[PDB]
Amino acid sequence: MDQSNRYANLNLKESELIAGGRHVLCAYIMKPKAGFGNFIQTAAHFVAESSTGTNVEVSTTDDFTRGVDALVYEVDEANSLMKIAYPIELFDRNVIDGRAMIASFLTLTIGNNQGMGDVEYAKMYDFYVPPAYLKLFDGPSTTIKDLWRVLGRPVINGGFIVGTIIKPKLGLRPQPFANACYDFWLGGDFIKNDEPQGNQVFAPFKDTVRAVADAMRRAQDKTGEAKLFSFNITADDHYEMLARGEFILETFADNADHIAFLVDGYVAGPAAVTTARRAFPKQYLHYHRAGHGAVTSPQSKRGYTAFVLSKMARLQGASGIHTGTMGFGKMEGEAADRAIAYMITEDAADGPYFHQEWLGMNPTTPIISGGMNALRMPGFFDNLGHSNLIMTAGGGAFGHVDGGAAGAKSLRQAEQCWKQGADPVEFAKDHREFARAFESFPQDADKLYPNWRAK
Amino acid sequence: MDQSNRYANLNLKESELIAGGRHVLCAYIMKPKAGFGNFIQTAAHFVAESSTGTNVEVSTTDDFTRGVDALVYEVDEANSLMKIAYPIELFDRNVIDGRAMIASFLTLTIGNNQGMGDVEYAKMYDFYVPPAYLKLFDGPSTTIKDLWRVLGRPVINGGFIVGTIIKPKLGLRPQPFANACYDFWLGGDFIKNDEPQGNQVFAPFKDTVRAVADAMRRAQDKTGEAKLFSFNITADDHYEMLARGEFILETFADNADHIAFLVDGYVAGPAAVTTARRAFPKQYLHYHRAGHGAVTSPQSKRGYTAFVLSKMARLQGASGIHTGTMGFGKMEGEAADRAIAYMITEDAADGPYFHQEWLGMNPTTPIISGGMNALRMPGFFDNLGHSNLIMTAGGGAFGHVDGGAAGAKSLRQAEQCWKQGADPVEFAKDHREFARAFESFPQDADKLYPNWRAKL
Amino acid sequence: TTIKDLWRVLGRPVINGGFIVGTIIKPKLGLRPQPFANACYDFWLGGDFIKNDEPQGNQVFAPFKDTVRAVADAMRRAQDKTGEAKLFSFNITADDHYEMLARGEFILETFADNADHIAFLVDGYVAGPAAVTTARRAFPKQYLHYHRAGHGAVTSPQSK
Ligand SMILES: O=C(O)[C@@](O)(COP(=O)(O)O)[C@H](O)[C@H](O)COP(=O)(O)O
Ligand SMILES: O=C(O)[C@@](O)(COP(=O)(O)O)[C@H](O)[C@H](O)COP(=O)(O)O
Ligand SMILES: [Mg+2]
Ligand SMILES: [Mg+2]
Ligand SMILES: [Mg+2]
Repeated sequence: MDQSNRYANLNLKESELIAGGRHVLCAYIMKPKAGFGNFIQTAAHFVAESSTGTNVEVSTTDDFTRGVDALVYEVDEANSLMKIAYPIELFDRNVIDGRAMIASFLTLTIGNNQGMGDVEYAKMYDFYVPPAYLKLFDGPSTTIKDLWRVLGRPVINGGFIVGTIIKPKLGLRPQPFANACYDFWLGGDFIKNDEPQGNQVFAPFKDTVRAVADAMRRAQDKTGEAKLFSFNITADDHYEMLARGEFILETFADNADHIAFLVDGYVAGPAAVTTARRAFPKQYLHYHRAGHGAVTSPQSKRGYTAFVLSKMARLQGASGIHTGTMGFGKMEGEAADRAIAYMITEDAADGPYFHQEWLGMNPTTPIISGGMNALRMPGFFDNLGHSNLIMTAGGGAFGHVDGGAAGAKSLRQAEQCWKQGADPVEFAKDHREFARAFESFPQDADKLYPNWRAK
Repeated sequence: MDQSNRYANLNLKESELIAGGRHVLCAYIMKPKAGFGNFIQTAAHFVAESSTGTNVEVSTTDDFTRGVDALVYEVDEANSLMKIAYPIELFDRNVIDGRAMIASFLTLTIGNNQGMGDVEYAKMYDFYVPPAYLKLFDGPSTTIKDLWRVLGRPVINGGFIVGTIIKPKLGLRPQPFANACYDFWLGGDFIKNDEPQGNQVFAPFKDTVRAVADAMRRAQDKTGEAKLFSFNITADDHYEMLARGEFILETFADNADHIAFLVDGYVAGPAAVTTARRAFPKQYLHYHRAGHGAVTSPQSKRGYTAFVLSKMARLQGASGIHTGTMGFGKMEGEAADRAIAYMITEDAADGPYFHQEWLGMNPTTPIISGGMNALRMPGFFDNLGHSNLIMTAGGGAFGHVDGGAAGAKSLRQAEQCWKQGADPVEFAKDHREFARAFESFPQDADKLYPNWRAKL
Repeated sequence: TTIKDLWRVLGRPVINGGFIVGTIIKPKLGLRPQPFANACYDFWLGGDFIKNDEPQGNQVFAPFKDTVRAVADAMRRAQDKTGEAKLFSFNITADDHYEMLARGEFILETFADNADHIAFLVDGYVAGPAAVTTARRAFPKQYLHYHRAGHGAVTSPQSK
């Protein structure tokens, strides 16, 4: 069925839809499946299944319904491009506080339309949210600013936070776990649970949390510097999340503001993210995106990009989200991913298709992680342009030949090298921990610094 | 780095791993990315990133850690197949009640491994959960049996529940919405919110719920039959979900057990599903899977299949989940998808790779939806083999030339046609609403029943 | 929450968004729900912001829920008439923590899509820090309006 006359209006001007401030805009790369309708016919059906319609005519439709129809307003078949305008009235709102929910945005813009038989594939690359809709989202309540304050750093451009992940990913018992925490903290700032760590039978939650709390006190007493930990509180059950968060804060007591809460936001879902954001607004919300690659990978032509994921996370209220290593680590990523960081940190930024004003909504920290080490950092910072961020290196830290403490210091010195604009190999001559990272990861050293051994 | 010596043990026997009952097994179709390690090397790194390891050696690893390593135990590079055994000790448990969480299963089995640079793609096609881990999941608390009971049907094989979705998807104001509900209920059993319907500014939640409650009373008074409604209570905020559910049940009062709760489980996530399952265990939990196609589509070689999604939903405690039309409707699906239905309904069933014993865990209803109408139903039932299910037809009902009530009856008569083993075109001669579905959807009629006009 | 969040609702710049024109509903007490709401509508035709006078709440002649409903209607009518956003600051002060919650929760549900136009007023000096914190922690996304009635007993330069 051809629904183009109803759901397509290519005469609409994007600048006017934006100026109007009554529409969410979404940009897709879509391709019709062979043996069905043409591009505009397919786009029209796509819009219907994403707003007010279905695959056939229904007598129950009235003019009020047609008034809130989503509309395809711009197409470019040669480039498989499709842009759709969603009246903001379509999106669900909370009965309890009249605020927006990302779940509704997802259901409409990237829901049932991902199962359409007449569509080969469709993926969202960008979206625009107008002020009237934007202001209804929670946004971040805690930012990197609050971590800088605890660390005793300037609250403006407080600089690089040296982080790690406790490795093994799973298998460490409570005290061996806490011992590794202490070791790293002698040289580093920040430690996060690896994403699956919680209440395993061999590492009970409360025992581990208590041991880590003791390690933090010991590390802070030894170094005279503040230390941070990000605990995984992810669960299916809302009340389990509350129980974990509540126990952690009571346990850390006077160090409670040194605690971040990690949530596996992609697999547990927006509901889990919001549980943490609304229950613990004064604790840094650390969004871990495990599983995201199933749709965000450039190998996938479905779902949405990492850029879209990141932008949504800022609205949901993540204090920080993993943005990837931008091609410099072990995970899939491109150097161009730097644009993701800018979109979540700045008050105004450009996406692949839409400019976004954030209207003073708090920033979300780009958390850099995935096969990073001291050697790979100078190149990463050069591409990004700043080090006002958290970087976690698990293997990069505990894989250091001289141990976790030395690993931490190598990360510290690596960023110091980049800020000083010094040559890494020349810099290494006066910085042992950094130099020993070459010996720790010789395969990496050979690639990045061909004749590092001679010098 | 080659981690095959640690994370691969192809000498392990699947029958023994299953017999042991200490391992979750997962089957993937994976392809290494060119310019990295071979198949077994790549599978080894995959296993490391999905259990206990990372991409390099760390001094903190001990022999206890190696003991809980996941292991690739079976490979077939020619068919891109990879099977991994996960010690159940790896999976997270609730502090509050010691029960399992699907979030941990996902984090490990299909989490970070979906972003690996040395892997071109990897997708889970099946998984096995042993008794020790299986018994820790909530499972469904309400089933179709509880809907049959309200309808006055037999609680065993109570039969086909005629359903629809209120269309337009969005745009109907509270009373026009309720009017459509009333009309359909004159001929049908079951109505669900279209998945995005909730508290839109033009259709406030409480006003719509009140109007629908009135429509249910009026329809039940008119027909003398019980009517069902499935309300969307999906939200980001746990407390919004509770507020919606609590208001609905108070409003419907003596009809409160006629209410199902719909949750957009894929986009809102397992956390939202569990909110409804644990807060409202005595209300039918209707899992709507909007967005799933982004990974479950056969066009995708990442994530997991719809089979995997459906099996997870039963563990999570869905009373019913959309399983698709199995190729007979408007959404992507194949006739072979019938196996999904069997996996969520039976106490024992076979997946593409693993046999599963459910140990008396309640079944999850196959909810059939997506471009269905009276004409397409006989063929669908032929492929599945039974009609003990809920089928919702939005366009199929309200797109009927004679309206929603006639639409409902055409669906009713279509299943009766299949049950009697009658010829649809011959059956139509004596059943007007069914016959009028041919005129309502002529393109479908021409394809499905050549020369129907001549015979009608 | 800060004035930035009010500026955002008014469509003003979120930095140095400028002057917010406000008033207090007078008589301090004595207006019944609809006469109260009528005064709100009238002011909102030219102004941005209205606060409860500090003692206004659930007086027997002006029941809380009836007044909140009437004011909510006035806000919609005023916003439709002027095409500009309007703000209200409601007194939710009480001895009982749970009364404060009940008032705040009812206001936000009633105002619905205008819920972010709502500020909560707390008579912080007489009800105390405990009352201020109840509102701050229970409703962090709503502008917290600290009314200092009674402060003059110590803050006055006449007092040493
Ligand atoms: O489990 C892991 O692999 C990590 O702890 C990194 O460990 P290593 O530092 O030892 O490699 C992080 O979770 C990934 O970076 C997640 O990827 P992303 O940030 O792209 O979401
Ligand atoms: O919005 C829709 O399209 C539907 O209400 C069907 O309406 P129609 O009857 O008018 O087609 C269902 O949500 C889809 O079937 C979901 O797909 P699935 O069941 O595959 O998850
Ligand atoms: Mg990790
Ligand atoms: Mg639907
Ligand atoms: Mg006053």
